[PDB]
Amino acid sequence: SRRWFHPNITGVEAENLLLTRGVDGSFLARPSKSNPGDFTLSVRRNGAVTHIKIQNTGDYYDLYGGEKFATLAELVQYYMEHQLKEKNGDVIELKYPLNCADPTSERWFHGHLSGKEAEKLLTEKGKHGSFLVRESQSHPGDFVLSVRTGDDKDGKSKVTHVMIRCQELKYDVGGGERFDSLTDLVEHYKKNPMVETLGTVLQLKQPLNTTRINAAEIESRVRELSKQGFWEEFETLQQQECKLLYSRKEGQRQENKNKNRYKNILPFDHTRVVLHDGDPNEPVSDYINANIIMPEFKKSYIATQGCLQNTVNDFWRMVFQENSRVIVMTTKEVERGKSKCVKYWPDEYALKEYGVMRVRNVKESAAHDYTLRELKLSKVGQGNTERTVWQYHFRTWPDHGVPSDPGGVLDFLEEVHHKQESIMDAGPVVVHCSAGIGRTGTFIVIDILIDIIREKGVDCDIDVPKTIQMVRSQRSGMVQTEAQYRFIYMAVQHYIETLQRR
Ligand SMILES: N[C@@H]1C[C@H]2CC[C@@H](C1)N2c1cnc2c(-c3cccc(Cl)c3Cl)c[nH]c2c1
Repeated sequence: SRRWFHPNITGVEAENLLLTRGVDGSFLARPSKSNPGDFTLSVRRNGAVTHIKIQNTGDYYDLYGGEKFATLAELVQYYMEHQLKEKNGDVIELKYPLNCADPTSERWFHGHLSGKEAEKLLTEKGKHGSFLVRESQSHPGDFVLSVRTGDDKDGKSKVTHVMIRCQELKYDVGGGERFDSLTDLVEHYKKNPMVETLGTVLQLKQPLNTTRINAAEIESRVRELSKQGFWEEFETLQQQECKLLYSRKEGQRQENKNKNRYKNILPFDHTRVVLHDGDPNEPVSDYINANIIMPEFKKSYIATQGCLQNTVNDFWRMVFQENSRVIVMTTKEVERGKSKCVKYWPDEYALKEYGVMRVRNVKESAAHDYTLRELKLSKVGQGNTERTVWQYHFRTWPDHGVPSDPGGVLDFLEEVHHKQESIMDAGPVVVHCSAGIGRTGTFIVIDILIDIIREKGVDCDIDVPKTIQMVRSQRSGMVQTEAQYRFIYMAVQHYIETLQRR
């Protein structure tokens, strides 16, 4: 599904792969592994190889001479069904993904790991059908598939080790088919499980979970990941984004095209915020580029983009309808001279109408990292509909990368949390600006994780990539970069430490 991404290939290796194993229309994507959030799309055309840069500074994937995308999988899906051009404007066709054989980004691949370590991990964390593949230590170059089976409710469970031989670049389990990569082998024995002579089915149901940690042991995990293990954990997460190609048909409708900041960054249909009670004289009045984010799908969120001038009225309709009482903005109005979050609220002490909605800005309060605006929102003609909406505008996030210290983000989220908790029956917290996926995804995930710790204490389990994958199933590409990924771990660590300091 995403075998076209090669995490460990060089540019020359990419050319040699396309020229020797590809044809015209063959393509792959790869990182620039030194430089953060640089990728290359390498494409064979007329017997030569073109390299197209994709940049991600934290907000979206920006394909040079193309469009902006929420994930590389959504990028590849878009051009494999459509549009891509060179500097000189010639069409570059993405026809044939050139598949990677490298197992390092697979959830089940542990690399160097002994049989006793694999048994201990499968014993402590595994259940029936949990498996992993590890390098062989007795027969170098070969591999071992280790699988737990049993009763998950004293000998009722066991671990089986199946030897995987590598013989001339192909892989086998001692007989039958010979596979071009470990992934093909694992996929085959996932669909067609091995059976032991005496009948046990070696069911490959789920990879062994290695990312769930006790929150108390965050500092140790961050230490191991900083030896660089954050990269591999992040790329293993990125590999699974091909499971999240959910439909975005509503956002693609002609009537909704100009309601999106970027034409291809769109809300999933199954989680989009549907706007009711619109003008009956607008044919399509139900659409905003926003998704409900419900953790492990009390506190929920709406993740959305910065307004366009023609969606400000819809944004207020959304806040009103959903009963939201707290807004987080993740960008300044302008960064690098470019509009990142258009002003949609009145000046301090002023009152404005935004279609059927009326907003008063009661008071602004400046703090070091943010500005708070106390807004009163009501429906025109209906005085008794008024409610206070507290807008927390984060203003110190750097123009590129992530904050060097998570303290400001954490203090801000602590205040936002208490505000939300103080208001009976407050609806979801709105988090937005830019495309509403990078910084927005980062703030939401931190907030989710820190809320578990706040209620359960240091002695509770957290799983950073599993949480992110759960949020990415509700809006495309929530958490854009490895720098934001590492920043989430750092924020959880700093939160745990400040709570041990008190
Ligand atoms: N290649 C390896 C990278 C390290 C080291 C061993 C193992 C595999 N390990 C790992 C395992 N699992 C994940 C996940 C993940 C966890 C829950 C749900 C989903 Cl969908 C995902 Cl992708 C993200 N990163 C991981 C890294």
